[PDB]
Parts: sequence; C-alpha cells; structure tokens
Amino acid sequence: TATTLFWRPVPVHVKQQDREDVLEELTFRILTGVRILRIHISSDSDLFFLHTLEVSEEDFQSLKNDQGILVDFASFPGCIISLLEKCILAQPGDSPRFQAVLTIRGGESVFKIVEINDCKQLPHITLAFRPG
Amino acid sequence: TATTLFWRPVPVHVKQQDREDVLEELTFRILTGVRILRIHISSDSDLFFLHTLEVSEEDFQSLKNDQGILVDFASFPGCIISLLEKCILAQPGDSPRFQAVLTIRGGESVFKIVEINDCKQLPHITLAFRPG
Repeated sequence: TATTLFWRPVPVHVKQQDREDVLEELTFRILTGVRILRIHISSDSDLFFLHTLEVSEEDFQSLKNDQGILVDFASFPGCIISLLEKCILAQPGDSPRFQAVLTIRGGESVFKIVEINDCKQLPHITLAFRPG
Repeated sequence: TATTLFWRPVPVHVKQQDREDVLEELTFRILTGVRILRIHISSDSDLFFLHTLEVSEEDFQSLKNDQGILVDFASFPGCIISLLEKCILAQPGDSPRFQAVLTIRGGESVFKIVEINDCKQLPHITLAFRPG
C-alpha cells in the first residue's frame, strides 16, 4: 500500500540569499501511498540537506487550479517525473532547455522546473518544500 | 522606413461574455517602423471586427519584465510570428497543441497564445489590444 516511483539524481540550480548560485546533483525520491504523494530531495554528500513535500488529494485541487494542471492526482507524479527527466537530459547549448531550480528560504523552499527557449522562460511546475 | 512582417490568417478562439465560444480565422498584420511594433487583427468577413496593438521600445521593457521575454525589441516580432505559425499548423489531436485566444472586454481585448500538453496549459505570450 505504498510505492517508490522515482529515486534518481537530478541537476538542480540551488539559490539562496547570501550565497553564490550553484548547480548540485540532488537525489529525488518520489513515493505514493494511502492517497498521498511524498517527494524527498537530498544530497549524497550533505546529510543535513533535506527537503520534503507531502501532498494529499485535497491539497492537489489547490495546486491543480493555480498552475493549469490538466491531469488527475493519480497521473500527477508522472508529470513531475517527465519534467525531471528533461532536466537530467538537458545539455549545454540545448534549446529548449529544461532546468530545475530550488530557492532556499527560511523554513521553506520553492522548487520549480522551467523551460528556456530562444524567446522566453516558462514555468512548468512550482512546488513548496520544507526542511526535513 | 516601415515594413510588413506578416499578413496571414490565424485560427483564433474568440471569447466574449454573453456569447458562445467560437473559432474564427482572423487576419493578422504585423508592421514595424520608425521604433514601433504594430499588430492588427481583422476579419475577412466582418468589416467592424478590428483590434490593434502598438508597442514602443519603452512599452516593451514593461512587457519584457512581466512575461519572461528573453529577446530584444528587434527580435520580438519573430517570437510572435513563430508562435502564430504553431497555432496555424496545429491539428486536431496534436499534443502539444498551440492555440490562440482572443478575449473580448469593453474597449480592450487580451490576446494570448497557449501551449496545451498532456499535463498543463502554458501561456507563451499575452498582449493587450484595443478596438480599431
């Protein structure tokens, strides 16, 4: 009555005030179970770099209305996974390029996946994480 | 010291309160000259369906900051034209599909081009037009 859908490294542009922007390989673990969706971001080299998201079906309706999400809750993790794969596969010089960004705030972070083409940067998903 | 860059029909989903949604072939004429950008939307069958946008270099900096536009003013019309072409070429069943939408308000309209994929609707450009 629970399953891991994804457990892989992803290149993430980490942004934190008072620090230089860096690109880090961060591990994402996506779990579903009884319905909830849980995502953990960790670092294979920093035991205390830990960020978690937990979304219930209810919370999802909110997300769904704000970001033009067109799928149901059951299919949402697949949307996230397809975006993360585009981030993993992006190469220098690519256009369009998908990039993952994690902005660190006090007690909360914002994870987004954006598409950068020759004309515009477009957000595809934006999600709130908390430490731990 | 002036030039037409585009003069072609585009399929547009026209939305107006108190009317049913319709899909119309509307003619777009894009002009540049001395710098300004002018766009006219018309209908080959309704002499009084007329909407115009005029953008100066100054107005563009505003647009540029709000919608993540990554090009300079000189290259902006090409961005619009590339989006309009995707709308023209979209076929039933396509995914992703680009669609053009014109929402009619009192004395102003909003033109947008959106991308619809299996997961999300994404706006690529949003522009204000006025009658005439």
